[PDB]
Amino acid sequence: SLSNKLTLDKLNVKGKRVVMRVDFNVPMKNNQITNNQRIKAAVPSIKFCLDDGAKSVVLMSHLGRPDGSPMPDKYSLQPVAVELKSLLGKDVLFLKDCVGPEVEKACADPAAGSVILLENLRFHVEEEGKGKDASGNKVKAEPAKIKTFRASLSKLGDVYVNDAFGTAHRAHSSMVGVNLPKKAGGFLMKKELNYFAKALESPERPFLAILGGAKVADKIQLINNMLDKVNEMIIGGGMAFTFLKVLNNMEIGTSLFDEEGAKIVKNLMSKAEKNGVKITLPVDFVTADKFDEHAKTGQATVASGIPAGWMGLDCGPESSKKYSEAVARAKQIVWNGPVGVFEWEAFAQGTKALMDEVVKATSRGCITIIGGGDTATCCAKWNTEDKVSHVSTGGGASLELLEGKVLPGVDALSNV
Ligand SMILES: Nc1ncnc2c1ncn2[C@@H]1O[C@H](COP(=O)(O)OP(=O)(O)CP(=O)(O)O)[C@@H](O)[C@H]1O
Ligand SMILES: [Mg+2]
Repeated sequence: SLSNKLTLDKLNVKGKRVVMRVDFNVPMKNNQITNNQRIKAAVPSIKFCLDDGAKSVVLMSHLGRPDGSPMPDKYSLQPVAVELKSLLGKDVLFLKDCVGPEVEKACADPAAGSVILLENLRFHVEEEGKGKDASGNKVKAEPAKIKTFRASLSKLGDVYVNDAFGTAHRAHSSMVGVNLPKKAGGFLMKKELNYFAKALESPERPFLAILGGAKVADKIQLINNMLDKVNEMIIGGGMAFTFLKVLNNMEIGTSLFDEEGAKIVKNLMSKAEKNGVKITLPVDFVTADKFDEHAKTGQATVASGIPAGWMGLDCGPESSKKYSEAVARAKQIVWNGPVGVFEWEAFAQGTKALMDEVVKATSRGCITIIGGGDTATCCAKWNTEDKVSHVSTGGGASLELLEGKVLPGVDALSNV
C-alpha cells in the first residue's frame, strides 16, 4: 500500500534527528506490562536509524484514553522507558511532557545517538482534538491550539517516521499533523501492510477466511468486503447463531442473538452464491445451562436445536472436522475472532483444535494471518506466535483495512 509512499529504507537519516510515532499502548495489570509485543515490534526501525548514524530518535505514543487530562499516576509511559531500555540495551531519556519549551530545547542539538521517549500524547486535548476537563464537562480543541500543538511536535526533528500501525486508523495530531518535508513509513508498517495487501489484492488460492466473535452488526462491512476476495468462509462463535436462526429456523435457546444483523443475513448469502463462495457454519455445539466458566455442560446439533434455557458457547466435534476440512484445502488464511468462549478452558477446545490445524497448515506452505485483538491474545496463551506466518499488532486497525477502508495514518505519508 506504500508502493507509492516514502518508506524508511528510502530515507537518509545520517546526522539527523528523527521524530518517530510509535504504538506503545500496551496492556497493564497494576504496574507491569502484561504484553510487550508492541514495544519489541518497533525495535527494528529504531535500530536501523541508530545504526545509520542518527543524531537522535524521538519516540511518541499514547496509553489508554485519558481524554486530554494529565494522569501520570494512571497512564504514564514511564514504565515503558524501563522496558525499552532493557530491550534496546541503550539508555533512554524520558520527558515528563511531549510539548512545550523545556521538551523543545531538550530535542534541539542533543548528543548523537540519543534515544528520547516523550510522555503520553493524550495528556493534551490537542492530540485527539476532543476530551473533558476537571469539571467533567466535554470540551473541544481550538484550531489555534491544535496548530500550536502540531507545531511543537514538528520542531522535535528534521524527518518524520510513522511505525504506529496499531494507531494507523486514527486521524489524530501525531498521526497526520506533523509538518515536515519528509514523512516515511516504518518497517513495521511495511511488514503489516505487505501481509494484508496479499490478502486484499492478490492472495494464494484457495483463500479461506475464519470469522468469529460475538456480534454481527459491527461486522457487516467486514463480511461484505471479504465476500469479494475469499473462496471459502467460516462463520463461528456467537455470530453463527444469528445465521442458523434465520437460515435454518433452528432454535437457539438463550444463545447470543443479533436482531439488527438478522435482517441482512439473507442478503449476505445471496452475495456469496453469486460469487461462488462456500460458507461453512457449525453443525453441532457445546452448551451451557448459564453464562459461567463453571456452568453445566451439554451438547446439541443444528437438527436438534438448542434446548430452552441453554446456550451454545463452543462448537462441537463434527464442526471441528468440517473446519479442518476447509483448513486443509486453503493456501491462504485470515483469522479474526474466536469460534467459542476461549476465556474459559471448558469452552476453548474448539478454538484450540482450529489453532492446531492452522499451525499444521502453515508448516505445509499455507500463508496464515491472525488479526490482532481477541484472536491475537490466544496465540500468546498458546505460545504459537512463531508457528504462523504473521500475527498483527493492531486489531482495530487491521479490521479497518479488511473492511476496505483507508487508514489516515498511511495516507498522510509523503508521496514518491
Ligand atoms: N458462542 C459464543 N457465545 C457467547 N460469546 C461468545 C461465543 N463465541 C465467542 N464469544 C465471545 O465473543 C467475544 C469476541 O467478540 P467480538 O469480537 O464481537 O468482541 P469485541 O471485543 O468486539 C466487544 P464484545 O465482546 O463486547 O462484543 C469473546 O470475548 C468471546 O468470549
Ligand atoms: Mg465488536
